[PDB]
Amino acid sequence: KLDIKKTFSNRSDRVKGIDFHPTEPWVLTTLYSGRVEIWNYETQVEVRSIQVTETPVRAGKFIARKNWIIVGSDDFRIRVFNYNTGEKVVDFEAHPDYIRSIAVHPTKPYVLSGSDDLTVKLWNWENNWALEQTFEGHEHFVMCVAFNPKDPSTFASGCLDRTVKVWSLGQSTPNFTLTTGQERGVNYVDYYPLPDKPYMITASDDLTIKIWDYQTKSCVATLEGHMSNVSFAVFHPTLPIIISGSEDGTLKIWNSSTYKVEKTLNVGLERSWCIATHPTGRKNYIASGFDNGFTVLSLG
Amino acid sequence: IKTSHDD
Repeated sequence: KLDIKKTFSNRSDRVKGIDFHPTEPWVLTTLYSGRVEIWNYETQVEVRSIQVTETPVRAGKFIARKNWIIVGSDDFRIRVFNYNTGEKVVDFEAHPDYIRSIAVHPTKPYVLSGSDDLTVKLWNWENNWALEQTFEGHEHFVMCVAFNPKDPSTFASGCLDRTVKVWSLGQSTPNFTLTTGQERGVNYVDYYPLPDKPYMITASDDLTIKIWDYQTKSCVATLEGHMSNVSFAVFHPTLPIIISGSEDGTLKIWNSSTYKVEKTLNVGLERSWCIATHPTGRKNYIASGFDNGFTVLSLG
Repeated sequence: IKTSHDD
């Protein structure tokens, strides 16, 4: 089964955000230099690239049903571009501080942004990008936001305050706050996508990855072996693996039942910052962004 | 001032 092949890797300035298009063979990268790139990874030619700002662009996602990309940067701004025409759809100050993470609701016209200003904000693109809600409660930088794909009326925020908070749209306090015991904070949070386990996963500067049952709040497992900050850890949408990446320069693939490491990849691009998985498992593609560029891998 | 996680 596991048969990793290097589909396309290119050098660039540090890749902070990365995302797959669901129906075109494209990957978006958002760089520390303010540039973003959309690559066709099958032909190895750029679809479109934009010098968005001079500040780091830490977050970026496709919104394929609108033909957009949405990005967020340290100059405080969210910007949306039509990837077919290059048109800048909107450009607004979202937070008075860095933007760490953006999530897009799977069906509704909502975007979440998580920020160093201690908040998550919800924006509605059918209401002229209005701020519809600010979720307050975290006490340090909000590093990651993610909808629960099985119930996207709720979402998780991971924060340097050592907690994950799970919230309901339209309600002002968390449904619960998860004390992770990851004392250097939480850099990333992700949901297992399938209905048989109510699992979430967190990654930390404390070198650990933890699996949580979000119904009981118990820690199911702690995955150890990275040697520097763990930037992300995710469940794959079709394969029984977890994929993590670290400032130690490695990606790690772990068995999602036994929680034992299956493969460590020394990609050769220095520190790893971000991850994406092809949302339908096409060619088992994954992509990760690093200090010195990105790589698109086929797992099988 | 950015207290941490500037990279």
